Amino acid sequence: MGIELFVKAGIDGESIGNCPFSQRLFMILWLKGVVFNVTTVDLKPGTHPPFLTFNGDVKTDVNKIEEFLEETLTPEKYPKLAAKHRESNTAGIDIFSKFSAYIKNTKQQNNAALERGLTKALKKLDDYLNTPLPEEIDANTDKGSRRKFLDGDELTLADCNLLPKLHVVKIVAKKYRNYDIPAEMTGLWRYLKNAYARDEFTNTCAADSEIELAYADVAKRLS
Repeated sequence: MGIELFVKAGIDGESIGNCPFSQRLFMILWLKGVVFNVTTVDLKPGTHPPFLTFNGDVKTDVNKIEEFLEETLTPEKYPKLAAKHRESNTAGIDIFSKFSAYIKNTKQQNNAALERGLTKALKKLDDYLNTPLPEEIDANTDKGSRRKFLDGDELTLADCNLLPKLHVVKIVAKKYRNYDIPAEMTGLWRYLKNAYARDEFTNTCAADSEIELAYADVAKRLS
């Protein structure tokens, strides 16, 4: 029967829509190397996408699905995707909610404090990406880390979670608040540059226009 992934449809009805949970499961299956089909849904159960077919059995809930896929598609045929360092699994965890509060606020009074909160949370992630892992420390003779992703030089489940959310942040905060992720965060930008160079991330992103239009009614203008 196989594996079929159902993701959110875009505004046009056909394209992949804005949904970080959809992109997360899409990336996991891609990175596992398993054979699968991906399909868009509009739901007009009730079941909200994403969800997946596994030999005909319906699996819902993104968090349970990740665990099922990581523990079912195992070595030796499939790569283990779990991060090795526990800290990779929480880095940048609060960014998406600090971004959500920043763009939904209507009061000009609170904008500065909300902007700082998003920036501070982004900075804590930048600090994690710059702190050398212990395997990095054992290979010189702290000079700053040069690893590509959260957990080291290969993509993990932690990246499949963070990267779609970071993509929404970057595009929406720029479009609706003219916010730029600060250039001085060299660690975080190295990470995004390495991710965007990977098909598994870039080719599972929704289009810029689609993401921006998806927030037309969620992002608010300041009073």
